[PDB]
Parts: sequence; C-alpha cells; structure tokens
Amino acid sequence: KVCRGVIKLSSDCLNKMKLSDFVVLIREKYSYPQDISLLDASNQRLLFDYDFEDLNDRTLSEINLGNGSIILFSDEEGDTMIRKAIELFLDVDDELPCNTCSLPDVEVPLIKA
Repeated sequence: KVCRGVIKLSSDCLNKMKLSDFVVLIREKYSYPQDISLLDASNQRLLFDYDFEDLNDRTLSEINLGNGSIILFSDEEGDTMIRKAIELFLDVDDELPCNTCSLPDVEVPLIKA
C-alpha cells in the first residue's frame, strides 16, 4: 500500500513553485533519503529522480501538473528498508491565500523494501 494526503496549493503557487524546490520540500517533510522518485501517478510520467533532474528548473504548471494531479513520491536508495511511498493529491483551490503550499501532516513509516 501507500501513504496518502492532500496538498493544498494556491493557483499562484502551482505557477511559481519550482520542481527542485518541491522535491526538497517533500523529501524533508516526510524524511525520505536523497535518492528519490517523483512520478505523476495520474498519467505515469516520471517527472524526477536521482538520475533525471532535467526538469529541475521548471515550475509545477510548466511540467503540466495541476488541480487533481496525483504525485507518487518514492524512496530509491532503498537498501533494506525504505521510507513508505506517498501519493499526494494536488488540491489547487480558489481562493486559498496567495503563496500557499500546505503539505499534509501524514505518518510515513520506514518499511521493509
């Protein structure tokens, strides 16, 4: 299975938030390792991993994420245990306050790989 949560994003935030920053944010918040995978689970697009950082400087809307997109964020260092993967639903809401990017407080445990 997978952990699940909703990200509350303002519209202006999807349009300004850089992918590189989004990755750091999710990694640190839920304690993933350095090597990670970020996939659009909606349409199965590998958007970022520890080997494909080419869209680093693009914003979230520039890589075609939007309201209702589901992102799957995985642990790719995965020696023996891994940080459990999480599926995050992007809730782009009007009118959330400007520059809102609220990540859900979810429990993401270590599990056997």
